[PDB]
Amino acid sequence: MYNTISITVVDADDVGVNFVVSKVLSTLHNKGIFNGEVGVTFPRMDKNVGDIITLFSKTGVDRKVLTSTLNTLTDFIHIGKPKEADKVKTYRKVDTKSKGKLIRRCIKRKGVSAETAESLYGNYKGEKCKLPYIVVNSKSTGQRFSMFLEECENSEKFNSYGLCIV
Amino acid sequence: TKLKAPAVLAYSRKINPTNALMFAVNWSDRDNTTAVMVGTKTVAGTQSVRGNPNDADKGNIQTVNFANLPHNKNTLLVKYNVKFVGDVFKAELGGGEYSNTLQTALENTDFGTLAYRYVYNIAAGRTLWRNRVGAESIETVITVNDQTFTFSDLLVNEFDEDVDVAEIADMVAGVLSGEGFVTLKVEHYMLLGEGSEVFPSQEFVENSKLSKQLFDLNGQAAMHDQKIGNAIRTIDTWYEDATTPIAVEPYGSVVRNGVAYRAGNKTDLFTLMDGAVNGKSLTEEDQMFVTANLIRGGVFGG
Amino acid sequence: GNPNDADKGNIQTVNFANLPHNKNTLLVKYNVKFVGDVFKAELGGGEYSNTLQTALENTDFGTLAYRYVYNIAAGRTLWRNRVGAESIETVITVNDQTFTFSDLLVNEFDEDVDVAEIADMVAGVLSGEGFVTLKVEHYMLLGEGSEVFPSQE
Amino acid sequence: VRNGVAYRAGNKTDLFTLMDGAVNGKSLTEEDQMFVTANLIRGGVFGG
Amino acid sequence: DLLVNEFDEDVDVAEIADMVAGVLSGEGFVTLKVEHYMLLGEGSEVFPSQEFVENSKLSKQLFDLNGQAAMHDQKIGNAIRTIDTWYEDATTPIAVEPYGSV
Amino acid sequence: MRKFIIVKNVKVDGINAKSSDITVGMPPATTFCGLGETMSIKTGIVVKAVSYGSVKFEVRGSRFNTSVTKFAWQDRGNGGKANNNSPIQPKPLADGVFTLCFEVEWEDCAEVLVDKVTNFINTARIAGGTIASFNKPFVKVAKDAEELASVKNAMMPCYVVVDCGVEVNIFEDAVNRKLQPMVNGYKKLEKIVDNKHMRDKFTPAYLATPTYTMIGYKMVSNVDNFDQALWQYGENTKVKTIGGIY
RNA sequence: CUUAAAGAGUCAACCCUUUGCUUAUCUUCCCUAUUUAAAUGUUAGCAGCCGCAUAGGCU
Repeated sequence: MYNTISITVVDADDVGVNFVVSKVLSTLHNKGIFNGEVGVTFPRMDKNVGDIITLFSKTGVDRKVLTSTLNTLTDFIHIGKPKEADKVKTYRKVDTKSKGKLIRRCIKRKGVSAETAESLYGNYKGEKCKLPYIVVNSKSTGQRFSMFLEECENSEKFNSYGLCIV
Repeated sequence: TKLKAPAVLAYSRKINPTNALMFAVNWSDRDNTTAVMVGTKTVAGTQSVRGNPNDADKGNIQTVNFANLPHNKNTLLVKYNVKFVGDVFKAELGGGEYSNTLQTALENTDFGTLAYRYVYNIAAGRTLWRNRVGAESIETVITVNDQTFTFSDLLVNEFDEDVDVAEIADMVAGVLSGEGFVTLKVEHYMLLGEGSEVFPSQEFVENSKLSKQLFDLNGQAAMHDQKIGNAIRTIDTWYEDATTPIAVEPYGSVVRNGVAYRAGNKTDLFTLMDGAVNGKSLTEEDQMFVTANLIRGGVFGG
Repeated sequence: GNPNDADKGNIQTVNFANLPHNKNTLLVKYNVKFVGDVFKAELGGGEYSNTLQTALENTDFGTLAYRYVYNIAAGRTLWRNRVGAESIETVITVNDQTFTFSDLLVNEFDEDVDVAEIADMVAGVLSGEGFVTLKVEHYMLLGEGSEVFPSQE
Repeated sequence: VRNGVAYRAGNKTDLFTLMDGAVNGKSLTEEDQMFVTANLIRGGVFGG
Repeated sequence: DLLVNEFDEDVDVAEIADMVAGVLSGEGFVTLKVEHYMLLGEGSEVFPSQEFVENSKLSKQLFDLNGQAAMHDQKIGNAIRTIDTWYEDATTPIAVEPYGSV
Repeated sequence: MRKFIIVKNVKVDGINAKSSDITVGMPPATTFCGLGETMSIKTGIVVKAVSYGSVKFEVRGSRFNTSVTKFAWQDRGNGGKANNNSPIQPKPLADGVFTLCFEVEWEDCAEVLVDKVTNFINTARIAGGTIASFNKPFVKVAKDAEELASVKNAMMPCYVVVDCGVEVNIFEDAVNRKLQPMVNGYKKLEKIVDNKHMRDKFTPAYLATPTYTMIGYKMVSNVDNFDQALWQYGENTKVKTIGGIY
C-alpha cells in the first residue's frame, strides 16, 4: 500500500517546467529527506514528464514537510492531496560512460606501463548514448550531470536518486 | 473610406532595458560587487548523430561556457536600468492620417494598470527568467529619481495590490502618456547558494566552434537586453483562455510552447489596431492590448 | 499577415553597441570641415555654373550658416541617442575658442548669440574661400549602462 | 526615405527646375534661392 | 575464377543450369542480371564492341550509349552461343553455326 | 470505363531499325499497334488504342552510315560457301528507352492487370528487341480531359508522337517543312496463288506496299490532347489517330 | 501474333618542331540602413570507479 500524493509545477512555461522539477529534486537531495527513505515516482514517463511527480510516503505523509522543504519555490509549486491507491511504480537510473571514461578506468589499475596497454584499448568500445529520459540534476560532487532513467521493478531499497540492488 | 495601413510602418521602442550584469555579493554586505565571469570548459565525448556507423566516436573538444558564483559568495546580483520613454504614440516611419486616428481612438486609455504591470514585472523579478529558480527570497530594489524602494517577496503571476508598486506606477504612467522619460536602476539580490549555478542568456554558436556559449561583456556574465524587455512586457492575460501572463505580441506567440494565442481568432494586433483606426468600438480589454504592443513597437506593415 | 508561422522561431545574431556599466554619459566625437568656394563645379562648367554664380551672388549665407551649425547646436546629429536624455551638452572647438550649448530646441530654430558667433564666421567661409574645421563633442545623460545606437550597415 | 513621400517633388519645386530657371533668367525670392545654395553646398550629381 | 576454354564441373553452376534447363525443357521465361568486375589496372584500356561502318571521319569506332562505352547484345549472345566442341577434330569451342564455320 | 496501363523506361535492345527501305530508325506505328493485338491474342486483354514516346533512342552506327551485323550462313545451298564472311544485306538495329500507354477495358481489380502485362513483357519482343529493364506498371483511370491531364503529367520526361499528315507527297513535304515520315498503312497489291509457303496455310495472303505519313515529336508536358497522341487500327489495313491530325 | 524469323566488325599506330605582346592612360563625383525580436531546445551522463569493463551500484 502506497497512499500516494502528487506534486505539480503550475505555470512554468517561461522558466521551463522540468527545470523546476530538477531544482525540486536537487533541493530534496541535499536537505533532510531522501537518504534511503521510501521513495518517489514519476508517473508519466513519455516524452519529457513535466508537471506531476508522485511521492507515496508509505510511512505517513506530513503536511508540514511539503512546505518546510519547498518554501523557497512557492511561486510555482501547488501541493496535492493524499490518494488511497497502490498502483505507482519505482524506476532506476542506468549509467553510461564515454570512451575516455573507460580509458581512465583501465589507466587506474590492471597494469599499464606507460602507454602500451593503453593503446590496446585505444580502439572504440561501442558504448553510445540512447535517449529515453535524461533528466538534469545538480550535484555537490559532480557538475550538474543528468541522470539516465529507465523503468524497472520493485526492490524496496532506495537512494537519494534511484533504486538499489540487494 | 476604409483606408489602409501603410506598407512601411515602424514604432520606436518606449521601454529600454539595459542588458543586465551579474555580480556575486553577500546578504550581509551588499556593496562589494564581485563580477561573475564566464568560463570556457571542455565537454568532449557526446556523439551518436544520424547515419553514423564509425564516425560517432569522435571526442569533440567543445569548451562550452559555464557560469558559477565564486565559492566565497552566496548571492546573485542582477543590475540593469529601465528607461521608460514618453511620447509613446509617434511613428518614425509612416504617418500621419493613420496614427492620428490612433491618437483620437486611444486618448482615453488606462495607462495606470499597464504601468503598474510593467513595474510589477520588475517587482516580481520576472526578468530573471531562471535565476529565480532555487531562490529563498528575491529582494528587488529600484532607485528612481532619488527615492529607493525595496521588494522582499511578491507573487509573480497573480498580480497583487500594494502601494509600493502603485507609487512607481503613478509616476511611470505620467511619463508613458505625456512625454519626457524616466530611468530607474534595478538590482536583484537572490540567495542561490554557496558557489551555485547562474544562468545568463545563451547565444547562437557558429558552424563548428562550441555547443553552447553564453553572453559576455568584457569577460563578465550578462543576459540580453531583449531578455529583460521580454519579461518587462509579460502583460497578455486577455486572450480567451489560459490566464497565465504572456508577453504582449501581435500574434500572442510564445516560441517555447510553439502556439500563438492571438492568431487565427481575429484578435491579432494588426486588426484590432486597424479597425480602431477606421472607427469600430473598443473595450478596455483590447485597446490596452494595442497600446501595450505599441509600447514595445516593431514592424506593422507589409 | 503571416499568422500561420507566428509560432516559428527566428534565430539570428545581431551587432550591438552599449555603454559599459561603470559610466553613464555618451560622448560623440566628430569634426565638421566647412569647405569654401562652394559654387565651383567639380565636373562641368563654365557657362552654366557661371550664370548660377551671378544668379546666386546675393544669397543670405548668414541664415544658412545659422541653421547649419544650429543642427549641430540642437544636437540633431544623432537621431536616436537623444531618446531618453536628461541634458545634451554640446561643446564646439573652433580655432581655439570653445563654445558650449546646454539646452536648445530641436525643431524651432532659436535666436541666440552663441550659435550666431559660429554662424557669422562660417558664412564668411562658405561665401568666400578656404575652410573651417570645428570639432564637436556631444555629452548626453541617457543612463547608467544605457543602450546606444550607431549607424547600422 | 523613411516616410516615403517627397516634399519638394510633385509640385515642380524640385531643385532641377529652379536652378534651370535661375540659369535661364527668371527671378527668385529668398526662400527658393537659399534652397539652391543649401543643396549646392550638399553636392551631388545634377545631370542626365 | 573459371577456365573459359575447358568446361569443368562445379556445384555452384549446376543450380543455374537446372533452373534454366527447366524453362528450356518446357515453357516459360527466366531472366538473369549479370555483372562482371575486373581488376585491370590504374587507367587501363577497355574494349567495347566496334561498329560495322565505313565512317569517313572515324576509322575504328567503339559503340556508345550517349557516349558511354557499350558492347553489342549479339556479341554477348555469340559467346553464350559458343559451345560447339562436337565437330570433327575438336579442340576449342566455336559458335553454333549450321555449317560450323566461324 | 476506360483504363490505362503504362510501361515506363523499357530498355529495348536488338530492335531492327529498318521500318522500310526509305524510313529507318523507329519501327512504324503498325508495330506498336500490333503489340496490342499481340496481347489481345496471347493474353486476352482487349487493347483498343496505343500511344508511345521515347525516353532515349539511338540507332546502331555512325553519323551518316548506320549498318548491319555480319550475316550468318543459315541458308541451304551454301555448302562450300561458308568459309567466307557472309552475304550482307542492310538491316540496321537500334536501342532505346521507351514509354508505352495501352487503352484497355478490364472490369476487374487492378492487381491482376499489372501481373498480366508483366508476364507478357517477359515473353514478347519489341520489334525484335530484348527487354532489359522496365518499371512496374500501374493502372490509371481517367473519365474526362482533366483526369486525362493527370496521365499527361506523369510521363514527364518523354517525347511523344502525334500525327501531322501529308500535304501532297512524301519527300517534298520532308524537304520544305523538315518533318519526319513513317509508315502508317499498307496497300494490297496481288494475292499469292499458293498457300503452301505461308505461316498459317488458311488465311489468304496479299502483297503489300508501305503508305507513309508525317508526324511530330512533342514534349509530353506540352501536348493539348492525348487522343491526338494515341494510335489505333484503321481502314483499310491502315492506322490512324483518335484525335485526328494535329 | 510486331519489314515477325537471324547473325562477333576485329586489328595497328611518335604529331612535333619554333616563337618578344608591346606601347601609354585621372573613375568621379553624394548618399539616414532601420525598426523589434526569449536562443528556443541545454531536461544533454561526468571527477570518478564499487565494477571484465560491452551486466548491475555509490557520493
